[PDB]
Amino acid sequence: KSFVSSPIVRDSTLLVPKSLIAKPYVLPFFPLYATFAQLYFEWTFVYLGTLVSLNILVMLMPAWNVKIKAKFNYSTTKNVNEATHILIYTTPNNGSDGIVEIQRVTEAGSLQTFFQFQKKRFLWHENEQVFSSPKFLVDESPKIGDFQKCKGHSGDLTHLKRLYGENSFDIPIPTFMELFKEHAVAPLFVFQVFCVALWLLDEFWYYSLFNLFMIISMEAAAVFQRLTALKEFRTMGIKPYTINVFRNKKWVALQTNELLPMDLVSITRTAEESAIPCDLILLDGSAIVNEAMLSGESTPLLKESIKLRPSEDNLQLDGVDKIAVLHGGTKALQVTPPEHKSDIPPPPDGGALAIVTKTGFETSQGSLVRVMIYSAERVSVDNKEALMFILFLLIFAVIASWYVWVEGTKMGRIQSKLILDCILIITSVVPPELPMELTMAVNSSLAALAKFYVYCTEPFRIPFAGRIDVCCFDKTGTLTGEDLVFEGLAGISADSENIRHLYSAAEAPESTILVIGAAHALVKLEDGDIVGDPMEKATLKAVGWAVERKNSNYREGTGKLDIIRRFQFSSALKRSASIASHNDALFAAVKGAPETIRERLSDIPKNYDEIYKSFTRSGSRVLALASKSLPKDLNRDDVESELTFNGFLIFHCPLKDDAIETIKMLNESSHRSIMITGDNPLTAVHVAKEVGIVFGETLILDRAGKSDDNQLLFRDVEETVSIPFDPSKDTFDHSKLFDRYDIAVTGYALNALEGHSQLRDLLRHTWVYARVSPSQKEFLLNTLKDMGYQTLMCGDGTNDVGALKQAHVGIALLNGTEEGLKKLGEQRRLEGASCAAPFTSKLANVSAVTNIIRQGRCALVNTIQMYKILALNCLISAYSLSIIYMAGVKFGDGQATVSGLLLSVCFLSISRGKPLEKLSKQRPQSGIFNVYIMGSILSQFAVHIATLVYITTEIYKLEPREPQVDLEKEFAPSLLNTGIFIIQLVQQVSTFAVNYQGEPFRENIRSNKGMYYGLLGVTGLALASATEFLPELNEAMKFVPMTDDFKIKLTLTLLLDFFGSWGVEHFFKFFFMDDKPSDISVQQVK
Repeated sequence: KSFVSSPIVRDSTLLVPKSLIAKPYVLPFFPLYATFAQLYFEWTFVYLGTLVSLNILVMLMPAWNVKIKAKFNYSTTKNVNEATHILIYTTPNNGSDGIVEIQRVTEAGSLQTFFQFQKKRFLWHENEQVFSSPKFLVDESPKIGDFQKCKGHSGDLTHLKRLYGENSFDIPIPTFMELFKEHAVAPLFVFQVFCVALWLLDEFWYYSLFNLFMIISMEAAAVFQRLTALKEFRTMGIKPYTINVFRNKKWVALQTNELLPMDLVSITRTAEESAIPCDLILLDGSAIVNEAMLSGESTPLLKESIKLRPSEDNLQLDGVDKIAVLHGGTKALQVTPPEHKSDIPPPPDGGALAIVTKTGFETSQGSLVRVMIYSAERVSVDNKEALMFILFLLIFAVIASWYVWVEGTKMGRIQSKLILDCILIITSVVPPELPMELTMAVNSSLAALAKFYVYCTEPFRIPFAGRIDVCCFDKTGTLTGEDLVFEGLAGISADSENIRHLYSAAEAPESTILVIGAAHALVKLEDGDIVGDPMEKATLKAVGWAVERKNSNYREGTGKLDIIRRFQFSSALKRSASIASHNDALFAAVKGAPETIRERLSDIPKNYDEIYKSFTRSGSRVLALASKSLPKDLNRDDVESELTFNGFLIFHCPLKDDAIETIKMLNESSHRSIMITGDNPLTAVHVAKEVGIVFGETLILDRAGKSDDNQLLFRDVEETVSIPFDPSKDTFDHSKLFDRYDIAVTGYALNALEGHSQLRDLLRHTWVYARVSPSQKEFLLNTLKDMGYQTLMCGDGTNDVGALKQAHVGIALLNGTEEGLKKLGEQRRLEGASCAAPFTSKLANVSAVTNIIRQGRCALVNTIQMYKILALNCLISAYSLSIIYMAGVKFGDGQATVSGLLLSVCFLSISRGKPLEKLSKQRPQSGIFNVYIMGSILSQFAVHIATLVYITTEIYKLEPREPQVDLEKEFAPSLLNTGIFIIQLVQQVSTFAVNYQGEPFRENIRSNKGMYYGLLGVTGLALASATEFLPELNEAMKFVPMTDDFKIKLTLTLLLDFFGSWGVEHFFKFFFMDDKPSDISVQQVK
């Protein structure tokens, strides 16, 4: 019948609305009301009370769960035309279930049934009888000829407008009332309002009023906090602006909204605070886009046309054909008009023609925004632990309420009013803010992080960051700042009597300087700027060349030079080549890694291999330069056929000034830090030894000989020792290899060992991985996760975006300056991004890792202390209320209100705290149920109940109460009320002061004054009340004057209970707080 085919949906059934008569909360209750009215025409009023309660609960139940709603309100049907609602069962990894409405409208004489789920359109395909999301031509089966033969949309495009929709983000911000209406129905708020209604029924007016006002204030604050974020998500959408669109074989200006797939557009220089409308593929022309917003890189790429590729044979691969794609949201710096004529007339503006591919939420940035908004997963997805913890307290509640009921029946009290006290106790045991504690902790931590420019895309990853066991770094862009300092040319001396002989500048032969000036990818814009790789800019400034607006680069003091044609640079077969021209003749230069350049030129120098390894061993990074004279548009293998050596480029990459200290702190903080990079092993080992990852000597695993025989050779950085190894036959020796050298593994040795039995034993002792392909990083992270070690990878992001999402927590360290961000913030205030990794840091410093780890640790430990404090306060309050209600006494209004205020004063201050700068070796354990929490809670509760029972025995000894007939609980001054109230108010503060978090994680209690002074003031008030130091206070609060002997017992008992609780909590914390670190985070070498 009816179905939905999409990766989001799992199952679906149609619905139809049911009349109000047949609803489950209207008809079945009228017979019960009639029976109650007949029986009525004391003990019967509780029956009407519970009947109204059950009715309102049945009426509120459909809003809590969606399946209950679908079963109550609607009845399932299997006819697609008649149904006016539909239910969607989501895939367990995408959002949650929901009910969505089916809409109908007639177009072109035929009705089209469509709805919208998670801002993802659907339609009704008559032949398949199944709702299906609209499918774009690019994804399923692209053909490169189809994009060329297209001539844009023509005619009346109403069906396309219905199928694809408007090309804009659609996030509606609801009004405050609409959001508060939903927040009110929530189970927590309903339970809290019911708890307040009970206190109203028990003749507590001011207490209930204050509590209700506080609840309403908290809900209003939460709604404002949600609305501000919903408004923040709106600014990511681009502002509509005019572009030219090809329709009806003529250029007409349409806004950004009225865009559809397979529509021709003309892109020009992007304006201020604007971006590219939607995902496009170039059809003709060129552009220099700036991917800083989507990719998070500074170097602006160079995009080329697709017209040159043949149309019939080739397919649109989105691989080698990635230079033609323009992602949405990026800015275009310079665009060039089409050179030759085509079937379509040239655009009125000098912009480049391009084809739209994806519109709306289905582009990359749109998909990311949708995933962030709807399919986001909240913290503590399981949520079973909080409910189990609440059931524990409810068991204790029932144990106390049974005794309350038995004693109330024994002392002659009325049962009709005693059931109300039983319900009060049971409902006062349960804390409402218990399950929603981790969310508030994570939100506070996210705010404190965003104060440090460390913005967070996915919040639930924060508790993962608290206890991380292995953190993986990257060499370039992360541990090395990209400000290269040119050192000097080398290897140009044919004699070369000295290996390390360097020519600074203005001394090499003209060939070397011509080559280093010709082969580069820089370009000057029409406005006038220099854009490119900063290493090339630094090199070009050091040698003294100058690039003009035209590709010609001259004025270097040696002549005039121009670039005729250039070749792209790729990771595979890595090198850059270009063909230039000099006033005498024409030549061709090439610049690439030395290992690949050596196998190209004919005349091999004698000191090549020696000098390359010598300069690579100590920090420096080398590049080779070669040229060939070319006599007078051709392929790439002819220009690079044979070459002539011209020298080396020696770049000394300096470390970030903040790397050594952060790595030292991470090493001494019970974390293991390993390096994963793509550079050659010598430079990687040198950087790892200078930073502090490897201490002693190091070994390098690599191929033995040029033959692909898969034989790995252990070899030191120098030629001092060489150990032969065989992956098929031999095996790793622990004492001979792992105990002494802390080896480093090359990607080739990791590939050849794929399938060995001791791979998982090898991956425990290595700290440095070099020459790993972007695919093997995912394998390494997956293996580290499989062994049971949580991972934290911090890299630049643009090179390996898929690897960051694999680790438990990933960070992308962008490039920026503190003064730049300060000026930007000042400009934004006067006026009033990576988006690819989970966590982003706008600043280039490395301390973001330490910052996020510390914040996660603090969030975890704050959650723990809030659990303990809430549970203990609830139990204490419950048992104090029980001890009171056993007899006829009860609190008044002023006493309970003052108790509430004096506890809220401490609740305010206890959230504040400043984390210690240095991390600690003790990692906090996650989970509610463990020896520490349960032991501490139960034993502190034992001490508190011992104190309470002793003082109650003493008070009953002082004044005896006799069983009276038909007692009614009423407030009158008596010794029992005084004693129990002072004990309650002192013991809650005692728990607040004992269960505060220790120094090692965040801070000591004494350091912060906001809590110290509050606790001292409340304890001073309580001690002046207990000792009768100010008779005006006792008289004003209705406290009976106590005997001289009883005050001593009260004061000493409280002062001893505090010490007992402190001692027990300190013992449990000293013995069961920190979990043991793993076997990999140890420090030892021989």
